[PDB]
Amino acid sequence: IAVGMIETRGFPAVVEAADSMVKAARVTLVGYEKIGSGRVTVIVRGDVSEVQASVSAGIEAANRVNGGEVLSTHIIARPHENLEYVLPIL
Amino acid sequence: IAVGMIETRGFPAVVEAADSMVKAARVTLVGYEKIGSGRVTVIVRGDVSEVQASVSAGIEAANRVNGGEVLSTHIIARPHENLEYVLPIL
Amino acid sequence: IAVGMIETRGFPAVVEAADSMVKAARVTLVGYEKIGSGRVTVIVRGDVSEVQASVSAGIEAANRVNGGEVLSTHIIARPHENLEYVLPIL
Amino acid sequence: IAVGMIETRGFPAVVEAADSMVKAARVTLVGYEKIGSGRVTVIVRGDVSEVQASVSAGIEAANRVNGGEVLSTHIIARPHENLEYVLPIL
Amino acid sequence: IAVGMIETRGFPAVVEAADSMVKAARVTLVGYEKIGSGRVTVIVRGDVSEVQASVSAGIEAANRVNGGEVLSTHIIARPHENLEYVLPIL
Amino acid sequence: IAVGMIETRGFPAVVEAADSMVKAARVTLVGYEKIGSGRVTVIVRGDVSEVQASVSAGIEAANRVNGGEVLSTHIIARPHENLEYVLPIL
Repeated sequence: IAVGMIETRGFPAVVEAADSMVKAARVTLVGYEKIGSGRVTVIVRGDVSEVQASVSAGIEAANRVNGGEVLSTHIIARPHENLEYVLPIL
Repeated sequence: IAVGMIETRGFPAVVEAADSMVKAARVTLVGYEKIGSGRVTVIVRGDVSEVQASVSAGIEAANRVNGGEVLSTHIIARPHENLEYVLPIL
Repeated sequence: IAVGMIETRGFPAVVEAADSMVKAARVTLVGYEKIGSGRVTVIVRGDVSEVQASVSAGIEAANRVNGGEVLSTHIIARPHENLEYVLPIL
Repeated sequence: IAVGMIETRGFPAVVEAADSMVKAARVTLVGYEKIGSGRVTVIVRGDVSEVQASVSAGIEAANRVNGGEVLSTHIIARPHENLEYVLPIL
Repeated sequence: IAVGMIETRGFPAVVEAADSMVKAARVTLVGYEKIGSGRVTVIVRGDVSEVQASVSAGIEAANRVNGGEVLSTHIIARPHENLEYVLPIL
Repeated sequence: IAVGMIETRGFPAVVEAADSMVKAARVTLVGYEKIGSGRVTVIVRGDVSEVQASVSAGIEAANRVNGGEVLSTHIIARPHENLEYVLPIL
């Protein structure tokens, strides 16, 4: 199933992105990843058109957070199931 | 229920924010998150108007801490319960 | 067996690299390593010519990720089995 | 009970602060927190006037450490007990 | 027994150093240490002249890795056994 | 008992400091602490005059490590036993 992710610098902005993503389309929040250097990603799963709508809303909400910084965003439509048991996206 | 969060650079300032937030309104401190790079967030839950009063007081106290730096602050009024079992806000 | 790895700055770009690598050749994703400072590597195993095709595709996909940054890439054709029980490449 | 904390950049300077704090007043060292980026805090508890005397001595000792850097210092006199079970200050 | 170590910035370059070290002399890879800030070290043990040959080959291979950076290298010929149970070199 | 500590930037240089300290006086290596940002400390215990001799030798050896950087050094002669059960110096 399709995967969407928004990476911010800072925790409060990632939470806003995570809230705005789930409220914007039929997606479920499945993942929260921390890789250091203040870089934090939230991950959603769903239909690709729904994930597109969630990520769109997630980005513009996280941008408006006080001291919020979006670092990177990305969507994959049909990720290989090999990723699912190696990377924390589910 | 509503969520409020203040992210500082440095530990002592996050503790002051956490103390000033709980003392400023009917909220309960539920979370302390560390994402690296000296970035640390404390999280409170309560009624949105109470969370607004706590966050307001939390910010101006943390700012007055010696070597204190507030990085980002944010309030969500009715976060989706999907966040609660993925992100450490409860 | 041959090992290929792509290191990015940021999580979403590493996931794209990991997806693009597995979809580009007969390789299996075996590893995801985090060393701090936003530096994250995904690792694939397979035949050397297949790993070359995967890494090639992995790099140009990760480069096109919004806010994606490839830091370092490398392929070893017949790594010593001593590495396999010390480093997380399998 | 009152809480005092000194955050340094570097480990040896935090240990000197921790030693100088306990030797300067009736306080007990209860906490050592690491938040990344070389930022490290030691925490003492006691009477507020005692904590003031400890923190005063802690700061000027840590400053004289070779390559020592104090980042932030702070004292709370009667922190809310809500903090005690969320933050590592006891 | 003698210890050799190469520290790189980045994971793929440390793996190349680790592979090139074991393939260059009678040494065994025993250690992989992560200290943050992208700084990563691989450690080999063996005869000092063998460790010298491995480290020599490890360095020039890691240097040729795409985006590879060697930060620090060092050899000790007869380290004290006190180190062995405190530091992860065995 | 007296405590001595040398903090370096990088792992190989901390190991050299740890080896040079134990070989320079009647001290025992007891601790290895990692606080992020490449900052790493080794800690020795012993008589204060012995710790002085070890730290002296530890510093000039770590300085001569290829890419070695000493960040901070410090000695306490009679640290309070309160530190021993809060900080990893024993």
